[PDB]
Amino acid sequence: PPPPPPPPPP
Amino acid sequence: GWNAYIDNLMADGTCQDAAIVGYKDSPSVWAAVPGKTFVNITPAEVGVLVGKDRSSFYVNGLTLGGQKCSVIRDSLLQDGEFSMDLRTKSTGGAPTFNVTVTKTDKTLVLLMGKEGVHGGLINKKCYEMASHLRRSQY
Amino acid sequence: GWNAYIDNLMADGTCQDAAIVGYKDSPSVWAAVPGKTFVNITPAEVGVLVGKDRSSFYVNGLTLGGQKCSVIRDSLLQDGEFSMDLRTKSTGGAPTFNVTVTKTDKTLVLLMGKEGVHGGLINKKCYEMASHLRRSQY
Repeated sequence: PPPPPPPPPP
Repeated sequence: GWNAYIDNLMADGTCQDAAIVGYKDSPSVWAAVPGKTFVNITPAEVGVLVGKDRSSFYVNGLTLGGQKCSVIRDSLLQDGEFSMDLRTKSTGGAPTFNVTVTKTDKTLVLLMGKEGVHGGLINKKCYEMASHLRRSQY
Repeated sequence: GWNAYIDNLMADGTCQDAAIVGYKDSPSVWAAVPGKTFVNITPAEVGVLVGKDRSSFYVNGLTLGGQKCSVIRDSLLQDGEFSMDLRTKSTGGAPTFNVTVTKTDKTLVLLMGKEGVHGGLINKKCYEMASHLRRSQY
């Protein structure tokens, strides 16, 4: 159960 | 990034497609299995999913990535059970699969199981991922 | 929106500064922490970081927004690695902080840890942010 990823670019 | 979630969902080999879609602002596919169906979901299809018409798609199902689906149980906007269960419309062809769409604060987690895979198993997998997402502010 | 990457990077409290710098064509800060150091990085400094000539690093370090740093390891331009570990230089018994700079296709990601945070932790956060970007063709 990984941590939430960055949002998509721009 | 989001690629790890798709790999995670598909890891047990029981599913054939998966996707995480942002529905707030401008619906976009954040990560989906390549060369499949969910990768082609459109903003219009997403609009239907989070829409106000919760019974119209009961006689006439809906489409995800072009694929026509039959809503067998709708609880997407319901407090707690934020999920929806569907089947792949075998209007033609032959194989029908179970799909589950779960909703979080910013995303829609979609899962499609392989032929024969018990629906509830797809629901469990899809529902637990979203539960992890919402507790993580997503 | 690039400021969301800044928020995301700053969330756990391990970092005191962060920035996403565009180095291609005309270099500029796409997003940084207001009131801090990285926000003041100059195009000259960005040019130093991406030039093929690494002579000065081993001469007496380099500056980031005026802040002088010592180069612990430079693999920034090296494929498959694309990272550079630094350390701020201080006067007096003022603390020194770990700084990591990773590069992508169009971006430079900068992170300054707080006093006491290990460089290895700073390197992972940065590298993970850089891998996500390069996957999105950034």
